[PDB]
Amino acid sequence: EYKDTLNLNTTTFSMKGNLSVNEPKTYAKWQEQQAFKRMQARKDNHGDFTLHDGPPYANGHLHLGHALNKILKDIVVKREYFKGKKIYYTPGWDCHGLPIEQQILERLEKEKTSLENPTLFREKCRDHAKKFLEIQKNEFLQLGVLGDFEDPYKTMDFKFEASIYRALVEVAKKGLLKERHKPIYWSYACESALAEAEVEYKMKKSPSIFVAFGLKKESLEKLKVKKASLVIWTTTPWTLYANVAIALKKDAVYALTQKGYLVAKALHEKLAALGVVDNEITHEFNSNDLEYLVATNPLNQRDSLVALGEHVGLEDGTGAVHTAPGHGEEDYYLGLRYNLEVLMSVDEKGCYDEGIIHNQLLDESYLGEHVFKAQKRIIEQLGDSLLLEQEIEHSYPHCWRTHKPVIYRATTQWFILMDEPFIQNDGSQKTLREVALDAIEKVEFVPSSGKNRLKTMIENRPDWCLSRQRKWGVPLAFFIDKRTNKPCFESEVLEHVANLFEKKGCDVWWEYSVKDLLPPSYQEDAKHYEKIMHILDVWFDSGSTFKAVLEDYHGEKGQSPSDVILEGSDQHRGWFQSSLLIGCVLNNQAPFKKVITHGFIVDEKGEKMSKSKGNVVSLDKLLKTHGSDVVRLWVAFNDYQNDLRVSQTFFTQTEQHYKKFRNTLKFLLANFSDMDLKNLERPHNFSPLDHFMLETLETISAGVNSAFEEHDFVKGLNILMAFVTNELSGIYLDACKDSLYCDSKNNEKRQAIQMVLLATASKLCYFLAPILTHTIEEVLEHSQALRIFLQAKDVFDLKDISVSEKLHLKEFKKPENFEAVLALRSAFNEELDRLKKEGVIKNSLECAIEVKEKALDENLVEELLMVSFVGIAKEKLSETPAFTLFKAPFYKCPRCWRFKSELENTPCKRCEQVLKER
Ligand SMILES: [Zn+2]
Repeated sequence: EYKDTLNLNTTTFSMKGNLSVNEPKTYAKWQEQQAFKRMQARKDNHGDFTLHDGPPYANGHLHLGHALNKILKDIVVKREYFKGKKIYYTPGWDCHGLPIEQQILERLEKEKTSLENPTLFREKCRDHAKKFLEIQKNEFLQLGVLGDFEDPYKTMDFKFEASIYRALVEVAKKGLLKERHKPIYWSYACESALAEAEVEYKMKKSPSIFVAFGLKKESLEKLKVKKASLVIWTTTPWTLYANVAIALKKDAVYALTQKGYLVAKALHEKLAALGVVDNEITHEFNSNDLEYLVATNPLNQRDSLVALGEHVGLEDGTGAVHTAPGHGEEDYYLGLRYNLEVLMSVDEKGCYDEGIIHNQLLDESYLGEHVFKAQKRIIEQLGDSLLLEQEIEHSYPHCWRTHKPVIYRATTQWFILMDEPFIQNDGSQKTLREVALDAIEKVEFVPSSGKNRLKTMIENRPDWCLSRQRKWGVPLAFFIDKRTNKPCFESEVLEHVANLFEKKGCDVWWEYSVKDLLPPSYQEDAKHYEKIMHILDVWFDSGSTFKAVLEDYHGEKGQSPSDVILEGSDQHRGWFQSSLLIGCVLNNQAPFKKVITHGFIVDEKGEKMSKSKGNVVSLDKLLKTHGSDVVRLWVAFNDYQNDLRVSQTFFTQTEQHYKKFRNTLKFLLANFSDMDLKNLERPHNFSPLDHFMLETLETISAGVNSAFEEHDFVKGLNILMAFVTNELSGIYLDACKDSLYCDSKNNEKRQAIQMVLLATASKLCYFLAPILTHTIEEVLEHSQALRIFLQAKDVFDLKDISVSEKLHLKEFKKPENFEAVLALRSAFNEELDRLKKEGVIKNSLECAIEVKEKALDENLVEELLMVSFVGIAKEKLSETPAFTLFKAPFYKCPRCWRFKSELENTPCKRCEQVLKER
């Protein structure tokens, strides 16, 4: 055996990643050495790139969805860094979010206690946010992400609270912040108002009842019938107490049945089929003639006005709608239109209050009962007026914080108005809805489809309720002047308070007297002013991050508008929309130029992960099992715009891809490890195969770069993997192994191969660096030749190199064309496959080929087909229109194993010379 006379060609870079052990060391080093600050300080930075982090709640450990999000951000930011830009990426945390306060409250309830002191409760919430911000920060670093994690933004910083308040001041001074009284979403479970982003729709069972309201004697006399009762359909028996009207569709036909029921003619057939009313119609009336008749509520005997409603539908129900201004927004406006009572005797806890007694709306026995709990008894009380009871399922609004169903209560709250013209920064006049719709058209969405989701919501959304009733957050800190009963928006007052918040934070709103909160010049008038104590919607706070982070730091944490924001596609309903709206108030544009979205992490079945469902995979477990580089590759190598399913099969597949990349890098490093570095300084005579590989490398590099530019990491990785698998491994490394292992170290053709391998490794490192950063750091650590060739101490010194310049290639060189020779290779491999099956030969190297097409380069044919001889021999094995195959007319060389030896067990001519080398 001559095995030990070959070139060793080994590298210290290991085939095994040992990721669990090695990655923590890399990430710990990047922290100690301040790699992100070093990236920002890079002297040759050219151009700038800002990614503005949307703030996760400072509560709980990270889940897989957080890791997906931060990994994608990291790939995007690293790509821009390696392109040569100065990067701005300050991660941040939402410290005032409802989860923080809900968690504290649940703990106190679990501990059989409560905390009623505002300053101390706020302190406990801050302490909780501090704890989980640190935990999450360290968990994010364990993913190998780089950003300003040592100087994150935090909504609970006093400066940040002031920035939020100053954003609210801008809204107020532009005339868009106004008090309104109307029914809105009300969470009884947390005694607070809420808006759309705080609601989760869930299917819920409900009573579904048809109720007769008999017309009064005098109305029957006017209509000229003996009996008539309008039938209403409702899923909310709990609001029947607050009925003031029955609304009909204008200019529509109502049918009166033989038994005396009055319903829309258009719905009679359906209603009679349900058994709600009898089948025989006796009279038809126009709704215009029914308006101003009066009926009797069967629940409490009160009058109910027959009214005409705008757009009463005839698709469901009966065409007659029980109208309760206190509990329905459309109902409210109809009530006001007819100057009717707004009956609302349900308290902040969702219970009937003394109003039902005072106004005789409902029996005293209901006092203190929760509206949903009373419904069964209410339905029983309806007696013969209940024509049909069903149970249905419908999509119903739930308070996301408490998971409980919401109700609606007429209440006075603060709103940002959507359809109120305001003065634009350019002097024109537009509503916030108009500005937001204009703004969206100037934003790039990835996927494109995301634009339509947000646009539709902005087209449809109502005024935004800002005021909340809770124990933690930023106060809506304005004074009401008791002399005018209106808010004080005087600049000197607002700036005074904002300044106090900047220095001391918002605890002063609770602790200071009105006098102390006012400027010196108002203190005489302190007695006239009373604090608003409502808390701001935290969706407003987070929608203000652009102002608090990008604008208020004047560019030091990135530009406003940001270049990119990147979050879950559920943020169209959340942070994207709130940030859009606040940006449109302040700047009349979006505070972002581009939105990239990802889907959710789900189980192998595609279902969402829940503790209850038992299908939760912890991030900790995933990372320990596979390592961060594998998890990162799994993100990048998949369709992250849609849901990503966690299963063993998919992780196994990603592991196989990681292995192929790592094994290829190892082979390259091993095979240029012995090259004298003096080769870097000179041109080489490259072979046709060398040139084909370099030209291929250039073509695929352009393709990967294009795919990565459009955030299509799957497309780019498939290009890279095909190049690695097919042209590089399949063709180039197979052809070059004989030279690499068996040629003299002095051999010029070998040195030229090494230079190609060096260029190839260089491009692999550049394109993989955003994704497998730890692994490429490790590559460079193990390869002095790569560090010198790339002029890089470490991964942060990588740049997109010009292989042409680095290899001294000639500008006019005509590209190779390997179509003919590759077609011959394919045909030969097909033939060889068949012969192997027949047991005729075991290896291509056992063969000689005589090619019919004499145009082809014979050295190249030998390399690509891996035969031992090109030309005619004696023992024919097979023939085709293209070529004849024969047994090679030589012995197997004991050293290189090619059939090129004239004598048995004797080194071939090449090998003899290398063995004798002095
Ligand atoms: Zn040999």
